[PDB]
Amino acid sequence: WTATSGSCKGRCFELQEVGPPDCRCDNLCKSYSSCCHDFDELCLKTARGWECTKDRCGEVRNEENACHCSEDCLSRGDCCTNYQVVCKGESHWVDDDCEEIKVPECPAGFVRPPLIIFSVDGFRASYMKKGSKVMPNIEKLRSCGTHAPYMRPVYPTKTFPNLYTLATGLYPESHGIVGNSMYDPVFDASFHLRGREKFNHRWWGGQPLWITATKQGVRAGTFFWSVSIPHERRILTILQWLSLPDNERPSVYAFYSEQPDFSGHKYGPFGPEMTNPLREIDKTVGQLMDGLKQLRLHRCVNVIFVGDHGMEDVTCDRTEFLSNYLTNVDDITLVPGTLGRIRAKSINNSKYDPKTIIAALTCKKPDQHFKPYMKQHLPKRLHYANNRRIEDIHLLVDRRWHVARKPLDVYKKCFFQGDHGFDNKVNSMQTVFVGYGPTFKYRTKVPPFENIELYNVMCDLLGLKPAPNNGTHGSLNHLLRTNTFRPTMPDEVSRPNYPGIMYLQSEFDLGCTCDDKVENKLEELNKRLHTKGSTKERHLLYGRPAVLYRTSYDILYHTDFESGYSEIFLMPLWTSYTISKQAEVSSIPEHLTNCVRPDVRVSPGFSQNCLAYKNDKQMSYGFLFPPYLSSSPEAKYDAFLVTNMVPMYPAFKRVWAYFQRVLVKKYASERNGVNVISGPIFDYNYDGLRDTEDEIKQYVEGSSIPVPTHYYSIITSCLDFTQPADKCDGPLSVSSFILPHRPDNDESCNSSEDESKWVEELMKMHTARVRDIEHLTGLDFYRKTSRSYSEILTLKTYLHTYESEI
Ligand SMILES: *[C@@H]1O[C@H](CO)[C@@H](O[C@@H]2O[C@H](CO)[C@@H](O[C@@H]3O[C@H](CO[C@H]4O[C@H](CO)[C@@H](O)[C@H](O[C@H]5O[C@H](CO)[C@@H](O)[C@H](O)[C@@H]5O[C@H]5O[C@H](CO)[C@@H](O)[C@H](O)[C@@H]5O)[C@@H]4O)[C@@H](O)[C@H](O[C@H]4O[C@H](CO)[C@@H](O)[C@H](O)[C@@H]4O[C@H]4O[C@H](CO)[C@@H](O)[C@H](O)[C@@H]4O)[C@@H]3O)[C@H](O)[C@H]2NC(C)=O)[C@H](O)[C@H]1NC(C)=O
Ligand SMILES: O=C(OCc1ccc(OC(F)(F)F)cc1)N1C[C@@H]2CN(C(=O)[C@@H]3CCc4[nH]nnc4C3)C[C@H]2C1
Ligand SMILES: [Ca+2]
Ligand SMILES: [Cl-]
Ligand code: NA
Ligand code: NA
Ligand SMILES: [Zn+2]
Repeated sequence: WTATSGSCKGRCFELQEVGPPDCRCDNLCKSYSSCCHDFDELCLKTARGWECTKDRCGEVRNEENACHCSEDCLSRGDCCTNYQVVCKGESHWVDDDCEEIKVPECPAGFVRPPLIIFSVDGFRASYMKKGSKVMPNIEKLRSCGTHAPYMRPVYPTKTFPNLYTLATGLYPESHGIVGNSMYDPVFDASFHLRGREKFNHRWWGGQPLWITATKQGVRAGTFFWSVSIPHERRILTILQWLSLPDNERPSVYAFYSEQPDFSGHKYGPFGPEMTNPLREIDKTVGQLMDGLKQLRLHRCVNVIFVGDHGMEDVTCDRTEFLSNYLTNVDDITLVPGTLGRIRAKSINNSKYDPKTIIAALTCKKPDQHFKPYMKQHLPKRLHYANNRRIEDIHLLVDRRWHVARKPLDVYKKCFFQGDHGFDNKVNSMQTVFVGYGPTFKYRTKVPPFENIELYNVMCDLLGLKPAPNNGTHGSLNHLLRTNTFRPTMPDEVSRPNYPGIMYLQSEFDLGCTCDDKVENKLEELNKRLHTKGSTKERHLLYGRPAVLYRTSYDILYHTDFESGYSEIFLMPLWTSYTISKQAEVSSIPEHLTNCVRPDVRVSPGFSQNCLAYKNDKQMSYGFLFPPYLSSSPEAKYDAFLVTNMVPMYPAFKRVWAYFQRVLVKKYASERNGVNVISGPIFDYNYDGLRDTEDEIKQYVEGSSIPVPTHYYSIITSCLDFTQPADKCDGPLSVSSFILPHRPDNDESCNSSEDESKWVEELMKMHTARVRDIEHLTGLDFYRKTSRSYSEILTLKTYLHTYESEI
């Protein structure tokens, strides 16, 4: 109960919340039905509207008015935003030339430039260009400030997961808001867009910007705004707050608009009805900037204009129904729409089996517009598994489509023409970023980046130490005039061994065989040099990766490749090699088909053996450096060493062989040479982090050879492709992947066809950031370049999406 007998007089939009004194006056009391009786009268005044008029100029103060045009309004800080324009002959901010803001120009007593985050729901990246004619204030922020062509949201591309990612720098799986609708089995509680439960503190993990600020002595305005408070009032409140005394004034503020998302849902992303919402948003930005200009704060405040996600065309007729696939449809619960999450309707149902469900949903229709996954098999780049609120069974839905449980759910819930929530690499889901102010750069375009990076930057903008998060701090230094964060490269934890020839052939009883025993001082001194590392400068272009955890490993040198070989995991952690544009593909000779050779630098006890592979009817083996790309017939023997071998399912060998035999050479030709680092990944607990030895759930039968969950490759070349990969003077170009190591190709519906028809599509889906691979391997790449460390960090966060231009 709320005894709302108290008063909001002098308390409107109070920053500090109240419990004991019964009545509340903050922009959140509406959501609790706990506002003072006089809240509306005192705090939501509307009289005379939102703009000054010529006749209102100089008027006597009338406290009933929504905003003021009297002479005293400026010092009081409550003028209508157009006051100086209408009454004092000033120009609107949008009509002023832009001028570089080299330094904050703030009133006396401002300790730091304030930050205002202007966030817009459903603001698709392409609106910046397509709506540019009707959005002059936003176009000025964009062209005069720092802007990306687009910003990548997190999956799912829903409002709460994204806004809370912006606030925390965390993947949804870590912050816990993994959808707009959620069931937590530990609390036995449901989170819904509508209602009370979403306000419970237990849903919201990590440390959002406002708590980071408060704990470090920096005051914050409220982030959440009640839906019925009009945008003009939201603006005027922020402007009022900015006029508070030094000791009370917040340094960080948030505005939120329900538009253009609200209209996009009803009309689609480019419905003709979409022009007006874009116009209204721009008008709100104008009121803010005019308002700042009035307060002499328009060259003081840093302003971020940011979206949560974009918007796609989706209509009722484009719905797949699980009732068309399952006979058991009433035994499951589905979280429906632009993603699917399935669990058992009842945890008492012993007959429920996720395996039969997955099978019944796999490639059953010609043009199936969703694909089923166990969550740990979803593309690693989505970081969407490590939370008990994410159901084991997930459906990735094609863009433009919906999944539902049965037709009644869709016609007894066509209204909507737009939706969002799809895979975060989908172009229509891309959103916006503009930064404008003394701390951002002037007239600067930056490459697209992910929204997980912004928390760190907002901390930099406010002088805060960020809480631990999923951004890569420093990777956005190129957005900033000053306040850059300059990290040091992490220290290597394990130094490598450099073994020479220590074992005789006969010491190895591995059950391996090779027709290699066919016999010169010219080329024998030459091969010893290669084994000492004489070609290493060619195949290790960016220095060796640092191992950031305690382990035992060897560096192994060869003519065509170098590797860091793990004595603990009995395989390389990484294998590095350069393939030039002129390089040639050769076949595996007949006498070498099933050849595996003991490596005389590495003990039998730290080697794989062929007998385990023979015994394991499910498991076969592949090579990290591809024999097909050896530089000569003599060098090819190196690719058959037991230390270059890794466990592979025959189904995965089809993918891997096509990558190695076909695609590497294709990249080398397209990119003017490529450097490749490949290796295994072990993530059995699907937390996105390197497993320790005691977390491994599968070994090659009868052995201690651990089975990877994934294979990565990092493919680097010169950004200026007129320069060969191995002779590059400037910035680099990278694409990488994390392929799931699976015993079937059920993921690829076209897989009974030639690899040329399905493998590259699989790899595109499993595209990855170098940073994703770092977390997963405990390695740190690009240690020795001539490039700035921040530039390298940006490169490590790059994701090659394979979407056409936005
Ligand atoms: C993205 O960035 C984030 C942030 O950096 C990374 O997440 C971190 O990963 C760390 C490494 O795994 C993890 O560290 C653990 O912390 C445990 C204590 O955690 C609590 O306290 C912190 C600090 O305030 C808080 O942040 C946590 O909040 C989590 O949990 C609450 C629920 O209570 C959620 O509301 C919240 O959203 C968040 O959940 C997320 O993380 C947890 C895991 O912590 C997941 O379960 C959730 O699904 C969700 O993803 C907590 O309130 C601490 O107990 C751990 O220590 C164990 O393991 C170490 C290994 O070194 C071992 O030495 C210890 O002995 C201990 O083991 C003991 O417990 C085991 C399990 O109970 C048991 O099996 C053993 O036998 C032992 O008895 C560990 O140090 C850190 O918590 C999170 N932080 C966050 C915010 O998520 C993330 O890795 C990044 N992602 C990528 C891909 O890079
Ligand atoms: O005012 C706000 O957000 C400020 C902010 C800015 C930047 C942020 O990020 C950063 F901190 F980084 F700046 C975070 C928050 N919000 C965001 C909420 C999303 N929302 C909803 O989704 C409704 C839920 C109740 C409901 N019932 N039926 N339909 C709904 C939909 C209500 C909005 C009010
Ligand atoms: Ca792991
Ligand atoms: Cl959801
Ligand atoms: Na086998
Ligand atoms: Na298939
Ligand atoms: Zn929406």
